[PDB]
Amino acid sequence: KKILLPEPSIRSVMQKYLEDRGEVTFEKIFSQKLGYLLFRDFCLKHLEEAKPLVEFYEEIKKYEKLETEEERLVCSREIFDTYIMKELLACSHPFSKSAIEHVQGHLVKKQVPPDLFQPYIEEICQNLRGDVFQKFIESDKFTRFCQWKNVELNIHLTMNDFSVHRIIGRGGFGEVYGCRKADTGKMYAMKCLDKKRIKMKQGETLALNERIMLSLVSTGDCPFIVCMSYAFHTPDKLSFILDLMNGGDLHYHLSQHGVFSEADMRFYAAEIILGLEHMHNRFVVYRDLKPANILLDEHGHVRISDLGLACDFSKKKPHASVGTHGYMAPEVLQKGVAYDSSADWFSLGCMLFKLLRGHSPFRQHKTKDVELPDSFSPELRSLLEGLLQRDVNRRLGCLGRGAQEVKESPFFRSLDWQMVFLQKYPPPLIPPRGDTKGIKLLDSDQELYRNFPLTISERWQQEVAETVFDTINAETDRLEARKKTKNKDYALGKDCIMHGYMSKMWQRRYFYLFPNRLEWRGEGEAPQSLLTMEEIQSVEETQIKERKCLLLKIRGGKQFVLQCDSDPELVQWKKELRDAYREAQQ
RNA sequence: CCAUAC
Ligand SMILES: [Mg+2]
Repeated sequence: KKILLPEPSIRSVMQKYLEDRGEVTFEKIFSQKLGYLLFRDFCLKHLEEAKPLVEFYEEIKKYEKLETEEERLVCSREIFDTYIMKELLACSHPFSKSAIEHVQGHLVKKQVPPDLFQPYIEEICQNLRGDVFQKFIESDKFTRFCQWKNVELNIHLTMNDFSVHRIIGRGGFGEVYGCRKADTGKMYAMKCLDKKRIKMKQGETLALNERIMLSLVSTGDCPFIVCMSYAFHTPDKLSFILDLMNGGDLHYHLSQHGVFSEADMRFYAAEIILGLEHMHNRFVVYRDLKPANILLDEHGHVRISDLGLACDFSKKKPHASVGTHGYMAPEVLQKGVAYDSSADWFSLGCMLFKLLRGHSPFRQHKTKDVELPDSFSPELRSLLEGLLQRDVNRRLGCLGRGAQEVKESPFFRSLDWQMVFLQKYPPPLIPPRGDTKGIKLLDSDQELYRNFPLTISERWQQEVAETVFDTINAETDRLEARKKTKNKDYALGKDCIMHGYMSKMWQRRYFYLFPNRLEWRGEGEAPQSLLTMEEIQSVEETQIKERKCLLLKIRGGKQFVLQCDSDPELVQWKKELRDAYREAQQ
C-alpha cells in the first residue's frame, strides 16, 4: 500500500515540467505545504547561514495564535531578546531600523497584537527568495520535493485504493459510504453517485455541477465546509472523496437536546457564517441551508453538507426555485426572477430561528380572517429581523459587504471572529458514542465524464504531510543511501536538454536528449545507440492499451514506440522532443 | 410525487 517514491533521476524531466509551469518560484514552493516542510527540513538541518531566519519565523507563527493577551506579553519578550536583540548587537542583520522602531514602538506601550511582526515576516521572505532559494533548488531536499510532486500528478484512483467499511446514506443517485484511503490510511466519507441512475433522471447536469462546486469551495483552508479531496470515476460510478463527519446532523441533535439556548446556538450561527462567507467569496449559493445539511464531528464543530443544490452566480444569476421548502427566500420563489447570496442569509435566519424554537416561519396561506415571540433578548431580535426582511436590499449580508455586515451585529457584541475561525470557542454540545437493470452504459455519453477526476493539491499534500511524509522520507533516504555505496553523469560539459526513463520493442533504458541527437544506454555501459532529430517526422501519442505512450515516425520509415512511467514524464517528453527536431531541421 | 451522510 505504502506510496513508494520515484528515483532521483526524475529531477531532470520534472524540473523541465515545473519550470514551464512557473512553479520554480519561492512563492508557490513556499505556499505549498510539502515544499515548505522540505524548506525547513532543508535549512534547519543543512545550510547554516539561513537557520535563524526560519527559527525566528517559525516562532512568530507559533506566537501569532496565543489565546490570551498575556501569553503574548510573555512571548513578545522571548522573541525580541533571542532572535532580534541577541543578533542585533552581534551584527547578524541585513534588516532595517524602522522594522524595529515600529516593533519596539508597539512593544514599548505594553501592546501585543497578533499581526505585529508581519513587517518582519515580509522582509524575511526577501532574504530567502534571493540567494538561499537558489541553493535550495539545487539539493537532495529539492530532489526530494520533485519526487513527491511526481506522485501528486500520478495519483489516479480505483476501488482498491480505498478500504471501504460502512454505508450511511441512500438518495437520488448515490449512497454515502465510509472508507479509509489505502495509500496513507486517511478517513474519508465516500459519496458514490451511479451513472445509470444519473442517466435515467437526466441529472448528469447536477452530478457534473456538484464536482465543480465541490472543486471551487474546497480550496482555501476552510473548517466549516465538508470539502472534497479527490474525484474519480469507474466504468459506472462517480466518486467524491469528502471529509468524514461522525456526530450525526443538527436535526437529530435538535431532537435530543430539544430547543437550544441563545448563547449555545450563537456558536453554530458563527461557524456557519464563516462557511457561508467562503462560498460568497467564490460566488456560490448553498440555497439549501438547514440543520440536516449541517453535520458535526467528534469534537463538536460543524460543517455544511450537501453542496448538490448549490449554484455559481459569478457569471449568470440563477432564477430557479430551488431549496428545502422551509427556508426558501422571497427572491427564489418566482418565475423568471433571479437571486444571489441573499437567499443564504434568509435561510440562515429561518434556520437559527428554528434552532431556538422549532416553529415554522413561512408558508403560503395568509390574507384576512415575521412577528416574533417574547423569549428573546433585543440583541437576538435585532439580528433575525434584519436577516429575515421580506425584501432584497432591506436585509443583512446584502447592501454592502456580504458576510461582514452579518458579523458586525450586536448579538456578536461579545465574540472574536478570528478565534472562531481557529475553533477556540467551546462547543455547546458534544455528541454521543455511535432496480436499474434495463439501462446500458453508452460510451458515446461517457465522453462528458472526461476530466471528471480531480486530485486537489492542497488537500493531498496536507493529507500526506499529516501522516506518512516524514517516515517515508527516511524510507527512500535509506534506499538512496543503501544504493549509492552499492555502485561505487555523461551530461554536463556539452549541451543537453533532458534525461529520464522509458522503453521500446519491454526494455527499460536511460535516455539523454540533445539538440541534434538522442543517445541511450544500459546501466553498466556508454551510449549504446542513437537517433537523430533530422530524421524524425511525426511525433504523436497513441495511448494504446489504456496506457499513455508516444508514437515516433522516422524518415527511414519504421514507427517507434515509447512508454513512460508517469504521465508528467510523457507530457514533458512529448513537448521537448517536438521542440528539438522542428528547429533542428531548420 | 420529491428528498435523502436528514
Ligand atoms: Mg443531494
